[PDB]
Amino acid sequence: PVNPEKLLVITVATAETEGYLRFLRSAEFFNYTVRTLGLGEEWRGGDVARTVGGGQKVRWLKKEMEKYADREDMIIMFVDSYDVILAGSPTELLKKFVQSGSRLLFSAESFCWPEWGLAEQYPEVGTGKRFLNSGGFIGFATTIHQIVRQWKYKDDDDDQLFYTRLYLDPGLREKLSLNLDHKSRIFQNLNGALDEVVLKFDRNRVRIRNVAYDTLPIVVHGNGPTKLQLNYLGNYVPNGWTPEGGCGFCNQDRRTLPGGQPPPRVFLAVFVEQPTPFLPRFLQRLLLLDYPPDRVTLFLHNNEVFHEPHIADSWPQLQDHFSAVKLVGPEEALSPGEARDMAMDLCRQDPECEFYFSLDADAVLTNLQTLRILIEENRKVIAPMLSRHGKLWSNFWGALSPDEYYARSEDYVELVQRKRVGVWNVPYISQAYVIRGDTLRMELPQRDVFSGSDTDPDMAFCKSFRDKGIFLHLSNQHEFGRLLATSRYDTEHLHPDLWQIFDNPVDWKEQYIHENYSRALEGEGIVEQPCPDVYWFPLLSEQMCDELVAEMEHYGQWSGGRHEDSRLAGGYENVPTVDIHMKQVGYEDQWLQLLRTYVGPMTESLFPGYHTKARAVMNFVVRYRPDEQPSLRPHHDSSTFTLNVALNHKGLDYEGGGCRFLRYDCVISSPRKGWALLHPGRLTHYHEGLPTTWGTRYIMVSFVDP
Amino acid sequence: AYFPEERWSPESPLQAPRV
Amino acid sequence: LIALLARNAAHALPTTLGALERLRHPRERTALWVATDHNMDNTSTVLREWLVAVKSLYHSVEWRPAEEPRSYPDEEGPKHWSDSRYEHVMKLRQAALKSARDMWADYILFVDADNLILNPDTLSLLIAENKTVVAPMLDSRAAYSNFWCGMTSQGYYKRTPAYIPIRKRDRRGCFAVPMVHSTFLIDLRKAASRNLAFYPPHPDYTWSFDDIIVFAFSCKQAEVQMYVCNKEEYGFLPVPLRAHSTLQDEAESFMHVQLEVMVKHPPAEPSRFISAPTKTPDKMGFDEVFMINLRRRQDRRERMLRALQAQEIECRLVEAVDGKAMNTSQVEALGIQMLPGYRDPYHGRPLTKGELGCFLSHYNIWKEVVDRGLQKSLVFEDDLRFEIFFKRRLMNLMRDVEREGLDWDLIYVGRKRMQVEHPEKAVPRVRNLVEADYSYWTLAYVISLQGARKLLAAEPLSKMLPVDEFLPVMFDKHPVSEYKAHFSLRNLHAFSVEPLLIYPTHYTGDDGYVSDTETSVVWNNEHVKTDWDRAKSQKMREQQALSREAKNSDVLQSPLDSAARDEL
Ligand SMILES: O=c1ccn([C@@H]2O[C@H](COP(=O)(O)OP(=O)(O)O[C@H]3O[C@H](CO)[C@H](O)[C@H](O)[C@H]3O)[C@@H](O)[C@H]2O)c(=O)[nH]1
Ligand SMILES: *[C@@H]1O[C@H](CO)[C@@H](O[C@@H]2O[C@H](CO)[C@@H](O)[C@H](O)[C@H]2NC(C)=O)[C@H](O)[C@H]1NC(C)=O
Ligand SMILES: O=c1ccn([C@@H]2O[C@H](COP(=O)(O)OP(=O)(O)O)[C@@H](O)[C@H]2O)c(=O)[nH]1
Ligand SMILES: O=c1ccn([C@@H]2O[C@H](COP(=O)(O)OP(=O)(O)O)[C@@H](O)[C@H]2O)c(=O)[nH]1
Ligand SMILES: *[C@@H]1O[C@H](CO)[C@@H](O)[C@H](O)[C@H]1NC(C)=O
Ligand SMILES: *[C@@H]1O[C@H](CO)[C@@H](O)[C@H](O)[C@H]1NC(C)=O
Ligand SMILES: O=C(O)CCC(=O)C(=O)O
Ligand SMILES: [Fe+2]
Ligand SMILES: [Mn+2]
Ligand SMILES: [Mn+2]
Ligand SMILES: [Mn+2]
Repeated sequence: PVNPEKLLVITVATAETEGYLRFLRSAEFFNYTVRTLGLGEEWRGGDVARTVGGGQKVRWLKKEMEKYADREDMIIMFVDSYDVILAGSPTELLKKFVQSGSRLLFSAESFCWPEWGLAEQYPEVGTGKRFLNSGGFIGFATTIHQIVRQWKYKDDDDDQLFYTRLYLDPGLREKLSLNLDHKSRIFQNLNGALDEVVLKFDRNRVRIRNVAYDTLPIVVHGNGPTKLQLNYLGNYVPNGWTPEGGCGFCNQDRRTLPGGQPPPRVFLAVFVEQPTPFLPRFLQRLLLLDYPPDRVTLFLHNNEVFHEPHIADSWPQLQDHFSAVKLVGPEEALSPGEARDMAMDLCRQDPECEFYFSLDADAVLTNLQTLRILIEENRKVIAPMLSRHGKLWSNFWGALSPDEYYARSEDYVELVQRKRVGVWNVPYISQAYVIRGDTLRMELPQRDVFSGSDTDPDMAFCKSFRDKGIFLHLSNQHEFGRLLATSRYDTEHLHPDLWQIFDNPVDWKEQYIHENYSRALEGEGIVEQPCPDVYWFPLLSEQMCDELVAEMEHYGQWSGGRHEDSRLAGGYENVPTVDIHMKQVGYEDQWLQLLRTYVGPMTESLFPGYHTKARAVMNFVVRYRPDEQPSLRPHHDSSTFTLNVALNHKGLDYEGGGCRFLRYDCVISSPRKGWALLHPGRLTHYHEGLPTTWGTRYIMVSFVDP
Repeated sequence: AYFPEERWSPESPLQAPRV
Repeated sequence: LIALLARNAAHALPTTLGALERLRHPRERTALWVATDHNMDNTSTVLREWLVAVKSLYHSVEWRPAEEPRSYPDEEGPKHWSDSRYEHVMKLRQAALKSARDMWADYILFVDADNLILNPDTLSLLIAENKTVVAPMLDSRAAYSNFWCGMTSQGYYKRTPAYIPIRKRDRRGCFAVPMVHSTFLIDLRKAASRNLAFYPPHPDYTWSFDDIIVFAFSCKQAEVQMYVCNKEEYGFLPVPLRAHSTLQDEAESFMHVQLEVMVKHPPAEPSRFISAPTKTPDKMGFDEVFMINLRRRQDRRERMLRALQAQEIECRLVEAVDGKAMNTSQVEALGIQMLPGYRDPYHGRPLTKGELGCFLSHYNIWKEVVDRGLQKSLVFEDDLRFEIFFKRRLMNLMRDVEREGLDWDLIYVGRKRMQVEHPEKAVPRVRNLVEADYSYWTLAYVISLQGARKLLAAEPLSKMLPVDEFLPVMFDKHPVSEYKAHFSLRNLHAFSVEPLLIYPTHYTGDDGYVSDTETSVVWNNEHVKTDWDRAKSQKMREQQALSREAKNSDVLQSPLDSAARDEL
């Protein structure tokens, strides 16, 4: 029952990185009394763990211990600060230490880092770890003073070999009662024991467990080249994420953008280096972001000769909108890495650079408040979570393979499907991030971050950002949008976006399908029945109608007119019209897909008890002109029902009429542009189209279910 | 792949008795 | 409710059904769901007979026979797990679970054909744990058991460092695991047990189509955890074979499970309602089979007679030459004289009496085989543990060596190799045989006529020593050259089997170790009784001491000696 007020955790941290703050939060969670040493001085050692180092910490500890050389009623714990998180309570630590009995416990690892020749001098150990590691130890004040008073070397001298040499002396070890934590009972090292640690969830806290010896450690030290595993462990242990408490430090430290002064300036950066679908929609959405236009500068980098007309058309709106706008064209022969480096150099060299919001053109930002939230989070680097539609692709990696490429992690699927919500720590983010300005200025003053290597620019950026010790956060609290699939893209078309019904269904639906279709499907009016058993609902918008008409007119070969046929197996038409069947233009499969997806469910709801597969054979577009051919004679159709969609406006471009039903004396006067006509066409509907006198009119027909 | 888990599955409540 | 799924299980049904009939649970609070199909042998007849005999006691019995057809179309053999077989197993188990829910019975115990539930209190001890899914840990002849400890990426075995401590019972209590199969127990009164489904995979299922991984995914998505715990011993189960073996291999596997039961427990008695198809022993194609046993020792001979009968082997039994009781009057009648300049190689004691009696019995057996002129014979002891496919492997090896032809005399079958070093030469154009070396433990050996004649001509009457140190002298492999110099001819060509076939039942410093020899009086005098050596045993085992670069991988292996599935 040792008093928990006699513990004193003392660490060393020259600066205040994110690792030191994480350790501080973990310690203050369980009520410990930490004292940091050397907060402000310069690191007079060398490389942190490349070859040697760490001789300044012993000197600092020796200088500090002079004030505790006489106290016996205190227990002193020494731990590295940048790569350690605590997972236990002070009372449990005290109980385990008292159970150990020794006056000094070190942390036992399985490797002999500095010197290899001393391997055989260590006392033998059956199962547990054998060697000694200086990353953490606990003992009484007098014994620690006796150990540390003998340090007299150069400031760059190594540290571990001194402790090892001191411990290997039998007489000294027996005199001062040294010992090691053989079975990982308090200190756990994540180097050589990565397959013995499992997360053990609980009601409101998370703890690690050692399966090999059935012990629960108190401190976790990710020494060696296993800092990424410790970063992964830090999302949960000890109060990061809990099964009933959501996230931990994932909603605080929020600016909330007060002051009345205009919000912090942001240097927008948009990069286009591939032929991407739906680019003009992205450009027109750029103006709709919720941020004042007198603060957001812009840097648009276009790297394709194919995308010049779109940006050239949309340029005046951007030039008027934002405060300052700069374009880099394709004629500069600029590699993508050089362009990204130039953008970061531009903002970094500008003292007004307060943030930096890079944004790839292959990123649809459904949420219009993403920028405000990401500025408000106040982290060094934070990225939203965008995921492909109906897949597990995303813009982050759960874990890293030894080849430094993608390697699947354990909870990637949980994060992708938003079963867990918070601000996670990941080794790789891409396609959208918000880097702070001062981080670019006084923490990464180097210029070449993307280029200068054979590797891809994104992996190079993430590697150079991880090597400096900066965390890459990733927030998936809200819905931030989706990614577009640009793997394949046929550009040899007048309007290539029309063929995108198989790759990006959602964006295709938003752009081409009529905006009132969903309401009509759900049944709040709109759909009309002007005559018995004929329906009138909207299907296509103006963009699809115009684009289809222009694409068909580009074909030119308006066949049709002769009673005999060559496109038909029978070889004889009952009634000829000038038409362009979709098989000739290659749009047949996409049209069948549209019929299967959108027309089907509505015609099922309209006529209850009817099940459709939307299998059609004949579908075409006809042109009615007073010169070439007049309207049609009364007839029937060889189908269950027919779909009659118009493709232009009445009066503006033609002066004619629609359909006339003989069995009901029903006449349709003014068909709309994107609206579709539905009616059975086999038995009880003897229809006949009206003639046109002025201009030309377009109609799309499809004899579905023959 | 790293850090295998031991999730919190608390014993489920019993069902109402049959009648 | 107890659910059984039987197919080609006629060999195993009596013993396991007798074991399951004696569960300490009231017979009026139990129901049956036997369901058999797709079988070759007459499992249906025996299952029907047992049902008809036992239908009265139990609450309600079900019966779903589907005799035709007798094989799946797109399968290579009875052990080929085609996708149709998987589908059928899914549907059958899901039907059993569904019929266990619409009947208002809590708990359901999924037992299969080959699992031998030995402890009568297994059901009560599993009920008294208050978990949804819990499965007892069943023993086996290898590291195989009925629980996993990790899934790699798509539902495949992975050895977690917490397996051997659990399986070898270095820890106890109930431990959460990601897989339990074979025998388990599902609670049907907890609310979370309403989402478990065997056949229909979850919509998010993307892994392979094995039948036991789909239930793990269903348990994981339904937020339940599967336990497995081994506070005491429960039963045994045989290791699965390859996907190209026959039914005879499976029968031999279950018979070896039956033998491995007896070595520390009373024999697994069969049921009463159905009987066992008693077998007719064969002579291995040998001439004789001798087994030297003491009349005073009666427990040892019964288990060995049962082992020989269960393996369909006769036994031309021979008694012994009681020696703890033989005095000098009859010791010196035959010229028995202790070897000049001999001692215990490990202690220094001159000689004991158990070795004298054992050597006398072996000498008499040798004399008999010489007199009657048997080409070959097999000699045994009282403490044996046969390996899997013992009979068939021995037949094949002996047929091979006889067909090839060479100067074999003393093919060893059980021995101990203390000479741990670089491996020994392998005889060409033969399989599973290696050249002999230094070895104690003459548990069993195949004597020949020529070898026996040479050994008798050596005339070992005036040289007394233990047989395990005798035999290495006569083929020029003993370390010390003084004893060899005391002898004249070493024309013996001994051999051995690299995949050893017979091991002793009890090692030194273990439970139940009683040795007729070693702990006795000296060959002379009557007041020096050496005790059983506790610290200076020196005969523990040559298995852990061989866990090094022993190699011996250049040998040619028979098509047998290959088994196991995802677990080892
Ligand atoms: O048509 C049928 C009817 C019943 N059974 C029964 O299914 C069980 C399978 O046991 P085996 O001894 O044939 O095989 P395994 O040891 O390979 O079984 C283990 O692995 C299998 C493949 O993974 C299954 O999952 C099975 O549940 C698991 O115990 C036996 O009771 C058998 O009678 C069938 O196989 N097929
Ligand atoms: C087996 O476990 C269940 C847990 O589901 C126990 O149910 C608890 O019963 C007590 C009795 O009053 C209730 O107070 C708890 O609320 C129940 N648990 C839950 C989660 O609701 C059940 O008692 C256990 N069986 C035994 C014999 O103790
Ligand atoms: O730029 C600095 C300044 C100080 N330290 C200190 O040096 C110690 C050793 O660093 P690390 O724990 O990263 O070392 P490893 O355990 O990998 O040798 C850390 O605890 C810090 O206190 C450092 O690593 N880098
Ligand atoms: O008076 C006798 C007669 C025979 N045996 C032999 O001893 C063997 C059994 O002894 P055990 O195998 O227990 O001794 P171990 O070799 O195991 O130490 C039997 O085969 C007997 O033939 C004996 O020791 N004393
Ligand atoms: C320890 O934690 C509790 C919980 O907040 C706190 O109220 C208590 O005062 C703490 N003890 C110390 C020494 O601060
Ligand atoms: C969709 O319907 C609404 C009805 O409120 C109408 O105002 C709007 O113009 C329609 N959209 C069209 C015709 O494109
Ligand atoms: O022009 C129309 O609306 C009628 C034409 C028609 O349905 C047909 O031509 O089959
Ligand atoms: Fe028509
Ligand atoms: Mn460290
Ligand atoms: Mn089995
Ligand atoms: Mn014995």
